[PDB]
Amino acid sequence: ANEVLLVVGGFGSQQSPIDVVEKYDPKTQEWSFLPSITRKRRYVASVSLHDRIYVIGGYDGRSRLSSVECLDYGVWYSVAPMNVRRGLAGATTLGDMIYVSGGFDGSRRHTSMERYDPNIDQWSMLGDMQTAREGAGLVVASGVIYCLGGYDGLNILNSVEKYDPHTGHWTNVTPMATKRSGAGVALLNDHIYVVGGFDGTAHLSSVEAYNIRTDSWTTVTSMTTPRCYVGATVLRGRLYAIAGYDGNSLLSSIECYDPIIDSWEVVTSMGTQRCDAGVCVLRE
Amino acid sequence: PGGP
Repeated sequence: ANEVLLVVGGFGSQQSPIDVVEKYDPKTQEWSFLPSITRKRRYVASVSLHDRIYVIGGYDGRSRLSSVECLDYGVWYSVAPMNVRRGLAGATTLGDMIYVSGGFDGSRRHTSMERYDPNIDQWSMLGDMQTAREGAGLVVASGVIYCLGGYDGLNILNSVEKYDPHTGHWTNVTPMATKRSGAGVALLNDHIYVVGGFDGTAHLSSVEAYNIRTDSWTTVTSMTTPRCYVGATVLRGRLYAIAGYDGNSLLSSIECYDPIIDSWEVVTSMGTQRCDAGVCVLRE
Repeated sequence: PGGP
């Protein structure tokens, strides 16, 4: 109810990382600027936690970053950095903490995951995944974290790993039908949706959804356009695919998937053009 | 890979 979409950083039309922060209101369909981040960051991830926006790692065009900055939803300020420089990492929240896994530090793709406690402003290293992954999102469903696809430095991946906080271990679940890197991922009505990405040859408009109860993937109606390094978030029971790269140009549009009609609609074409930005939801 |  009155949630909005937030999009930060990424790769802009001047072919460099940017600092632009925008919010989109699906109801009014209006965009607006927020205060710019301090360091320009592409390949960056964002989460929201208790009316706080976090912008995590990324890449300034020179080095991969472990630094993190925060905005109270306003002025941006620096908090404790991660232990690993990470571009194109997955990021999510679970029980008042941030989890970040995988990524690329300019030399190695990571298996590692670490966790942020806002109560003490510290990042703690957790268990490694089985496969090193850049370009893989994180998604939480019912207390458990899923890391989907990505790229290990040699192959685009269709494998999916599951982290159980009760065991502290990663295990495997049934893989996606398509190898995907740079896809957007979100939970919608207890299904994990994976939109777009890159399969090694083509930039994808295809979409798959994972039924967690039955451990099975099924094909979903494709998006209006291919989108790689695209963000995905759910608002009011609908799935949004934000900006990205269609294989030719940067995109400024957001399209919205509605299960009632089982189709994708463009809901705006007026954002800044960008890809590998970070996205999250704000409760106003 | 697949990016700009």
